Amino acid sequence: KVFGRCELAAAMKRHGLDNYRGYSLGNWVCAAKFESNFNTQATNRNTDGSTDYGILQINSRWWCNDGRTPGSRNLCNIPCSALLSSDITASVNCAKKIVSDGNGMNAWVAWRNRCKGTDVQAWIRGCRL
Ligand SMILES: [Cl-]
Ligand SMILES: [Cl-]
Ligand SMILES: [Cl-]
Ligand SMILES: [Cl-]
Ligand SMILES: [Cl-]
Ligand SMILES: [Cl-]
Ligand SMILES: [Cl-]
Ligand SMILES: [Cl-]
Ligand code: NA
Repeated sequence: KVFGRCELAAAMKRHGLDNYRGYSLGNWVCAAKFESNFNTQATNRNTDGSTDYGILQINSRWWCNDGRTPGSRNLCNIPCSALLSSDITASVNCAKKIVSDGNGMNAWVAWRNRCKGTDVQAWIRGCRL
């Protein structure tokens, strides 16, 4: 599923991501934009052989199991495929665990490079939330 900007904002808010670990909703929408362009089915292979999955491009090296990332962990205890669903629940619950692990949203490289320090509020501007 390819989300609209305000549509994703609303789904994110409903699943408790808004100001989770102090990160306003705009941060999460901006990260989703540049990680997946709002596409729940986005996948991308990393050089090390791991793969990033879903609207927030969660990586198989640590967070989910895809059966082909030798020596990886599955800290969110989910198949990586579950992160590709039109329902964002699994991606949200995993993101909550990721953003809590010490480095905040810097875990998402696109967020650090393209969202951090910017007017993230622009991403939820105009949305009926
Ligand atoms: Cl947009
Ligand atoms: Cl915001
Ligand atoms: Cl394969
Ligand atoms: Cl594996
Ligand atoms: Cl594990
Ligand atoms: Cl699995
Ligand atoms: Cl949803
Ligand atoms: Cl933080
Ligand atoms: Na894994």
